[PDB]
Amino acid sequence: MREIIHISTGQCGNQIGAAFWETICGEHGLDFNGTYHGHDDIQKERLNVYFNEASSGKWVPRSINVDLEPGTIDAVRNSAIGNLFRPDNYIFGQSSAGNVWAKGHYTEGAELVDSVMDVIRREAEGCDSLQGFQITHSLGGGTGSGMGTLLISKIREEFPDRMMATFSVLPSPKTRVEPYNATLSVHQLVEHSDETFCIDNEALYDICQLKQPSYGDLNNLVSSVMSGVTTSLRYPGQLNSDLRKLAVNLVPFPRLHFFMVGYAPLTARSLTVPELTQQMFDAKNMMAAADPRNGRYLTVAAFFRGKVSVKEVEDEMHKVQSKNSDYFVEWIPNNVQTAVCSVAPQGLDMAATFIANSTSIQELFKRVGDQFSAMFKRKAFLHWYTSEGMDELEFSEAESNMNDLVSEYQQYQEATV
Amino acid sequence: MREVISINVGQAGCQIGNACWELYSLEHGIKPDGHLEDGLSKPKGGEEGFSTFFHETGYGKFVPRAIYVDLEPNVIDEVRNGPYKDLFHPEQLISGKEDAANNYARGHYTVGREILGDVLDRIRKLADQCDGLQGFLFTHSLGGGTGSGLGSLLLEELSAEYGKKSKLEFAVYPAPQVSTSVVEPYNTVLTTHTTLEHADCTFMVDNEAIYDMCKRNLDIPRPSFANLNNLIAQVVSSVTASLRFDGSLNVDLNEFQTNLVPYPRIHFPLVSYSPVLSKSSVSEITNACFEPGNQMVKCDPRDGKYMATCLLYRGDVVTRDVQRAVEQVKNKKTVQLVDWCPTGFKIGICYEPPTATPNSQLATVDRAVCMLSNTTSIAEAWKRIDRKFDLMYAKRAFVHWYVGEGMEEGEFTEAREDLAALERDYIEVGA
Amino acid sequence: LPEETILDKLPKDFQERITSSKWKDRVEALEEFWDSVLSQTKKLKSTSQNYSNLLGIYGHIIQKDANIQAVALAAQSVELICDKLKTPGFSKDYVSLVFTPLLDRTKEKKPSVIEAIRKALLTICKYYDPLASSGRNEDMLKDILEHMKHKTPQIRMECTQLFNASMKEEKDGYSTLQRYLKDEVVPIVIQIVNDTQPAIRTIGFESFAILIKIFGMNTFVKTLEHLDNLKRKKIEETVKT
Ligand SMILES: Nc1nc2c(ncn2[C@@H]2O[C@H](COP(=O)(O)OP(=O)(O)OP(=O)(O)O)[C@@H](O)[C@H]2O)c(=O)[nH]1
Ligand SMILES: Nc1nc2c(ncn2[C@@H]2O[C@H](COP(=O)(O)OP(=O)(O)OP(=O)(O)O)[C@@H](O)[C@H]2O)c(=O)[nH]1
Ligand SMILES: [Mg+2]
Ligand SMILES: [Mg+2]
Repeated sequence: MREIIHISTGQCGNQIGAAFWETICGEHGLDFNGTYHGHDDIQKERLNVYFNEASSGKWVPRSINVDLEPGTIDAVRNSAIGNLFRPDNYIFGQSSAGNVWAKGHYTEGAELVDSVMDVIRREAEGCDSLQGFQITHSLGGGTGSGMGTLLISKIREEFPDRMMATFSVLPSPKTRVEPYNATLSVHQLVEHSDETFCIDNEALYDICQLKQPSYGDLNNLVSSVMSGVTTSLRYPGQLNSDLRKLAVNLVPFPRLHFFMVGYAPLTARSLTVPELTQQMFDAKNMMAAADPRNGRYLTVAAFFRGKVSVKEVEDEMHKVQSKNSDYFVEWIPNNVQTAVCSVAPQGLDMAATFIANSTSIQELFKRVGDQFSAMFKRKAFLHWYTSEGMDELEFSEAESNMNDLVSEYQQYQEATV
Repeated sequence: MREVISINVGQAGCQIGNACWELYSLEHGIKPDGHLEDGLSKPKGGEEGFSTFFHETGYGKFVPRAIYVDLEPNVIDEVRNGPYKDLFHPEQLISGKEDAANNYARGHYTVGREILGDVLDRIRKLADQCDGLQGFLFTHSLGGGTGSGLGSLLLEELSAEYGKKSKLEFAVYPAPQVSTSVVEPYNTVLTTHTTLEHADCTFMVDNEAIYDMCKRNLDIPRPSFANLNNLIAQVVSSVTASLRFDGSLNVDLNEFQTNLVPYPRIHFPLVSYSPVLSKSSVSEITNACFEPGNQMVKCDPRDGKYMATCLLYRGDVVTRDVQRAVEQVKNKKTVQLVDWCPTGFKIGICYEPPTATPNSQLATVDRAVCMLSNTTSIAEAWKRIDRKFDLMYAKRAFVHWYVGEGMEEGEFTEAREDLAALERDYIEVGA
Repeated sequence: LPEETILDKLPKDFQERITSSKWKDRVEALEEFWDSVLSQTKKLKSTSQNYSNLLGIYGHIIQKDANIQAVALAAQSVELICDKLKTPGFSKDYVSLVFTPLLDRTKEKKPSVIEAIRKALLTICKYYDPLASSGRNEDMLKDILEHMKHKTPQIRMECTQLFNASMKEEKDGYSTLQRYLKDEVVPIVIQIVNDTQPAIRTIGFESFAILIKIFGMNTFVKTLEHLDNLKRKKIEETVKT
């Protein structure tokens, strides 16, 4: 049945995870009690991918909510979406990772890993044919970043051949140790992640600033994307039905699996397919502080939803590919996979989601690497990390590793013939 | 009777299989029950070639001699739940739990190797019910993971366990208009390599050709797989017509080899079909087979040279009109025929009229023709996929997926060198 | 070279500290005893000195503790004790306390932690050859081999590499290796050679190449012909190296 086990790590991961579940709940025609009230069959077909059928007929998310601190997890508890969540799928410690990667990856986080691992093992046992895991977290914090990347590695040790998708929120210059946490996590993602959707918190803020937004306003934006990103996974289906098919199509090289994401429409009367398409590829619609025009597209997985003709979408996507042929590498025939789904979001007529493996994402890492090197050269804040069990060479590793990532992304930008 | 077992692998093979067996069942007056239509007594085909493809149980039911194989239950579940759920025995439909994910490696080395035991078992069970098993019809895609990996794996084993039995392959060549993956050129080259020696005759089906045919002839702005399969099933039906009914040529899986292939490697005939008309004469359809827009593979038949040929006519046909049409092609000169071919064109007639399903967009025709020609212009198909392959492989793009699934990276080279050889052997034999 | 004692030099609160829920207590307890004692040790006294508890504690930390720093420390201490106690001091009773935990924790990836585990494993195997012609250490051989079938690809790599080391460094016959050959070694080696990941397939090639160098190219000829032509050629090429 190709089930997916969701894991929400940290305050960010749990609030984005909540918004996500709260969003896809509606698209599948589900109450917040788990009962199905949809008026279509498409909503019920691939329903068990993310949801578990409780004997009562209700549908419970296959989610595991993890946080070293009981703060945010208690907020999700007595929320609307907190009703259908399985009580014993709430994992929480007494301490906190104090916004340092070390406390999450080696110390306090390392002590809670085995308790969550038990629950995912119980979930995985109740899967007809588990396909992989999906993780929501912030790379800027301590729990989501540190314990998340720890959990990823420990998950691969026990499930070597299951897919590993990640929704990672990058921090923006806006909490003084985020370049450390982020760089240390990216080093883990490049080694132990099959798919990483980079959600720059700067881009979310900029876009919401629709006309200062709160985290909730950002989360709706994130939740809208994730819904769109996972349209191929939650509806049948033809293109990129599995996490695996998607990875094969989006990943030309092993350590180049960090994807930009574009979404449309945003705005603050109905659009045309060309407008929806042009808006999608727009740099103002990218969920990452990086202009796609400064790089090349290695691959693309465009997902359209709603009342649209398959032909009109394909004709338009092809027209864009021909016109902007310079922004696509020539040594990969048919970079862009275009899918279409009848089920629209709510409340919209049509929408388009845009997963890209653009080389311009090097601007994201290159930006953090500068903030990382700025601090590291002064040996700043290291005490808070090395007192937990880390060494300086671990920082230098993550730095040079992320540098090699930029060099790699740049290397294929220039590739000829 | 000389039975023929039809094996289908992957989504394309199984969906094409559905369209084929739906048409077969109509052309022989058999309902989706497996029972005969109202007031028939016996199926239209036999007593003759009907038992070739169907099996009579003894209690008034007729079962297709077919095997569906896929590494995901999705496509086959549509068969298990569809209106033809009773046509096939539940044992004939085999499904896994996780697919090959557009990857030839996990279809050949990893996941496809898990189901292989079951398939070969059902095949043996089906083969044991045959008084004289003639061979196999292998239908699959070369762009998929299960169609390519498990498919070539199955041909390899079939050659081993059934060495004296022939195998005709129906390979779906990938097209960008309906592509499902970026690494389809990889899978296609690999499959060609590992099946170049485990198939007596291979009929290539370029989806780009069928797509354009549905778009031009039938006037469909965006044909679905269902549109493609309806046309494909019409061609496959025409080819297997001589076997399933009374024919004067290609009435044997072995006669395809004899009449079309000069050397073992040169076993890739170019198929042509006419007429293709929407619901909305012999001389004309015969001449249409030698024009660019009537082939199953995107190419210009007027280019390259013909080495062998088999014109298979169907329906209301009189030998006079075809004898005229054939000499018309020779005399006024579309030759373009190699100087070392002794007897030129071989003719075949099957008076059974061609049939189109009601749930389709194809018009019922009085007479139709299908030409099977071993021409060198089919090398264009391999040339086009070769440029796709080389562009990506020059950068080792996506290769880590294959090498990461038990395959040795060397096989990319050996397979490409083999396809380059197949190309050379074709332009060289046309000389 | 005088012989020393170390059991009378533990922190008087070691037992409570090492068994503390606080990670810092366990790490400090180990690190203290290492710096103040085990590091400055050159020779140990086995006479009227029982290390069972201490090694049992270490072995427990190595197997079940989550804090990899404490794991690295325990493995370093076990390696110190074993090398400085030597044989027949470090008995098989002591080996059984720490060998399986180490084999289980080869799953670790962190360079400093896995280096400690490897050193400990190699030191114990140095004094106790798993392939001994006496056949006394076959229990350890079964342990390695059973771990070369582990679900975790990292453990398969580390243990198969350990197994290869035992084969290479063997210089006292191969009678113990011949018995387990066709029924235990080869069936496992084939799984390694045919693994999905190329990093593991390489280790397999090395293993088969070593087996070929020892028992000859001929005795496996029926087995090699079953592999892929390219996997077979890889081994053929590796044998030359
Ligand atoms: N987009 C978005 N980002 C968030 C949200 N909440 C937190 N973040 C980001 O997360 C980063 C810090 O990590 P947090 O998620 O706050 O907390 P944590 O990672 O679990 O670390 P702990 O404090 O130990 O719990 C900040 O830089 C924020 O930008 C949110 O609701 N939406
Ligand atoms: N003519 C035709 N071609 C098809 C059909 N379905 C898929 N294809 C083609 O097959 C190729 C992909 O392979 P699949 O059909 O998915 O075969 P598969 O082995 O099941 O692929 P996996 O997903 O890896 O299991 C694409 O290039 C399609 O063009 C079909 O119904 N008819
Ligand atoms: Mg927090
Ligand atoms: Mg399929």
